[PDB]
Amino acid sequence: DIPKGYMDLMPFINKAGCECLNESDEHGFDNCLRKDTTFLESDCDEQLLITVAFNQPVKLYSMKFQGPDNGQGPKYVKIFINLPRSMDFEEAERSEPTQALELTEDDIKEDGIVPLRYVKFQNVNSVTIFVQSNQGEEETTRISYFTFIGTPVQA
Amino acid sequence: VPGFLQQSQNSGPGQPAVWHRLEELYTKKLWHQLTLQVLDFVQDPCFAQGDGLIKLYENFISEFEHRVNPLSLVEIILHVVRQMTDPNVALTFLEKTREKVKSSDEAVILCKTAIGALKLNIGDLQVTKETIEDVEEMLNNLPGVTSVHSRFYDLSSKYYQTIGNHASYYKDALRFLGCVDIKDLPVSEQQERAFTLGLAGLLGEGVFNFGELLMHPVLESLRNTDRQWLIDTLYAFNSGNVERFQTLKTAWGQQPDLAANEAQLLRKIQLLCLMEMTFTRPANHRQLTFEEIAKSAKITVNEVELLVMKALSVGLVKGSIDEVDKRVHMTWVQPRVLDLQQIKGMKDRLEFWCTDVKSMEMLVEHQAHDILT
Amino acid sequence: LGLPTEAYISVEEVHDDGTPTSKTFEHVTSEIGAEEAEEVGVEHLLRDIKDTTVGTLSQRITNQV
Amino acid sequence: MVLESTMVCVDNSEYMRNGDFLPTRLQAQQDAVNIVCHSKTRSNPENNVGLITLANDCEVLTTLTPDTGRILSKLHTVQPKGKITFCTGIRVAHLALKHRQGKNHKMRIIAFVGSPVEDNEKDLVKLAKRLKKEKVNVDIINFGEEEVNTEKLTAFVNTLNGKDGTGSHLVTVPPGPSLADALISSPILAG
Repeated sequence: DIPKGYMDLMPFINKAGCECLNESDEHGFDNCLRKDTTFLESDCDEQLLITVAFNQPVKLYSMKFQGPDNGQGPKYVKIFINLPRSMDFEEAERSEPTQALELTEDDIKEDGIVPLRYVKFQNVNSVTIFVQSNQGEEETTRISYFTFIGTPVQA
Repeated sequence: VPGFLQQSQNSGPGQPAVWHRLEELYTKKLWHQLTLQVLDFVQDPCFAQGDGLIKLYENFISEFEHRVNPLSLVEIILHVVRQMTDPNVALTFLEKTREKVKSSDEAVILCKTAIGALKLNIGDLQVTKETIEDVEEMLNNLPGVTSVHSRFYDLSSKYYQTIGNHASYYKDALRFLGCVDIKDLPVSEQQERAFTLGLAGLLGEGVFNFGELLMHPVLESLRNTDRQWLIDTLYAFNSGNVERFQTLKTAWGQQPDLAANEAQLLRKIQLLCLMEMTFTRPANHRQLTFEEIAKSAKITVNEVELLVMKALSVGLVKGSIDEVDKRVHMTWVQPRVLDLQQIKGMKDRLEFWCTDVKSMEMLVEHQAHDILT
Repeated sequence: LGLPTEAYISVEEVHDDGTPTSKTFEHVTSEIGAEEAEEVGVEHLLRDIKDTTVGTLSQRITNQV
Repeated sequence: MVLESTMVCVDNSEYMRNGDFLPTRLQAQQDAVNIVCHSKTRSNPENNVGLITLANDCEVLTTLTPDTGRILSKLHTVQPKGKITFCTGIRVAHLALKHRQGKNHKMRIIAFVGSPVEDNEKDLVKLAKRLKKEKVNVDIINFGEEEVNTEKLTAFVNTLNGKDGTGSHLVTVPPGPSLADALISSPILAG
C-alpha cells in the first residue's frame, strides 16, 4: 500500500520511548504494533494513551489506526507531538491536541488509512495518541494495527 | 523499669486505663505515642504530686529515646518544674535538661525562657534581662514553631512590672497574640489578657493611635460582657473624642493604674483629639483655628500652642502654627483603621479621582490626535 | 503598559505586629537594563518605525498620554 | 531483568519516633531502603531509583538516578521531625515517575508507611484508580504503628490491584523482629 514517495516508519521506531497506558497485561502493546490479528486492549476503561518515539526526527503524513469490527475501534483521537514529559489523562483531555481526529467507521477497516495534517508534523520526535472514545461505546477498546506513514528528515 | 510503673499503677485519676497504656507503650518501646500520652497525663486535671517517680520515668524515657524531639520532653519538664515548686533545684534541673538536649531546635530557648520566667520572681533584672537578650539574639530561622515565641512572650510580658515595659510590654503582648494564632485560652484568661493589653495601650508612652487593638478579636470579642468601660475608653481614644465624663468615669472606674496617670491620659486623649480634627477635615480646610481645638479638646486657648507643640515634637503631625491669625497648617502622616463606611467614602473619593484622570486623558488624546498618530 | 517583570523575596515574619503566621513575599523594585554587546543586539532586533531616542515634541506628548 | 524506575518513599514523620525496631524504626526503614535499592540496582544495572520524603511536605531529595550511593547519603541526615502526608507523597512520586528518563521502564514506587494515614477513603480509592490508570506498580509496606495494613491501605491496594493488578503487595512487618530478611523474603520474590 502506502502513497508513492513515503515509507512505513516501523524501523525508525525507538522502543525506549514507546509506552502505553491502560493496557491489559494479556494484550501487549506490541500486538497493536505488529501486523497480526493480535490486538491491544485497554484494561480500565475506553480511554487510552500511547506514546511512540523515534530514533531520528520524522515527518508524518498518514496513520493506520485500525481495530476490530465489534465497535471497540477508536473514534476520537487527540494527537500530540514532541512531548517533553509523559502524558497524563487529565491533561490530555484538557490539553489542545496537535490534531483532533474523528475516526469514522471506514478508517477502522483493514484498508483504512487516515491522512494527517502534514504541515504540523514536520519535526515529529515522539507522537502521543489519546484515544478518548470508541465506536461501540464499550467498556474497553481494541486496536488491531497501529503505525505511521511518513519520511525521515535525514538528520 | 516497668516494675516501678506496676507498683505505682495506683495513685492516679482513672489509673487502670492510663497506666496500663503507659505499660504497653513502654514495653513495646513506643516513644512518640508515649510522649503524647505522658504530655496529656501531666495535662490532666490533677496535681500529679508523684513528682519523684514521674521524673524517674521521664529520665528512663529520655535516656532510651536519644531521638525523641526535645520539644515534648521540655514541655514535660516545664510541667514537672511548675509542679515541684522550688527555685534552686528547678534551676539545676533546667540546666541539666538543656545540657541533655543540645539540638539546634527550640529546646535551649524553651529552657532559657522557663528559667527567666521562674527568675522573674527573684532578681528581676540581673539574670532575666540578659536571658531575654540571648533568647532574642539567637532566635532566628524558626518562625513557624509559634510555641517558643509564645514562651518568649511569657518572658517579656511577665517582665512588665517595670516602667519601661509599658509600651514595650504592649508591643510584645501583641506579638504574642499574633503568635498564638488559635485562641484556645480560657475566657477568664483572655479577659485578663485584654484588660492588661488595654492598660498597656492607655499607659504606653509610645502608643498613640495603634489600631488593630480594638480590631483584635481577643479584646472586642470578650470584653463586651464585663468591664465595658475599658472598651468605651478605647473607642473614645481611637475616636479622638475627649469624652470627659466617661473618661473620668473609667479614671475612677479602675482606681489603680489610672488615677496615678490620669493627667498623662488627658494629655494623650488631647493629642488624639487633635488627630480627629486633622482627620475630620479632608484638606478642604486644613487651616483650623485655635477656637476649634480649644472647644473640642476642652482646653484653654493658651495651651493649644503647647498641645500642637507636643504633637509635632512626637512625630504625629507635620504642620506649623500661625499664631498671629490663630491657625495651624496641617500635613500629618498618622493614619488609622477605616471603619468600612469610611472605606466606602474613600473609595468614592478614589472614584472621583480616577474619573477626573480618565476624562482628562480623553481630552488630551482628542486634542493631540493629530500628533499622537 | 508597565509589567515586564515583578520580583519578590520571602521574609521571616508571622504576618505583622499582632497577627498569625505566614510567609508573605515582599515586592522589590525591578529594572530592565543591559550591558554593552547586549544593548547592540536589542537595538539591532529593534529599529522598526519605533525608537527615535531623541524625544521630539510629538513623542513627548505621547509619553504624557 | 525488567527495566524499571522506582521512587522509594521514605518516612520521617514523628510517628517514626518509635523503638519498635531495636535501634530505631527510622534506622530500620533506612537499611530497608538500602537493601531494597541494592537489590533493585544489582537485579538490573540500568534501573532507576529516587527518594521521596513524606513529613509535612514531600521533598524529592533524590530523583531517578541509577547511582545508589547518592540516594543512600541523602537517606542519612533525614531527621524524622515531621508528620506524614501520604496522598501528596504518592502524587509527587507518581508525577516524578512521569518525569522518568526512559519510557520503557515499568513504573513502580516503594512506599514506607509507619504512621496511620489520616485521610478519607474516597480520596484513597480515587488516587488508586488514577494510579492504575497510569499503569504504575505502587508498592506499599506498613511499618511502625500497630494498625498494620489499615483498611485504608487494603482498599487502596485492592482498588489499585483490581483483579490481579500491578502487584501492590500489602506486606506486613512484625512490630518486633523487623529484620532485613523479613523485609526481603516477600518483596524480592514478589514486591
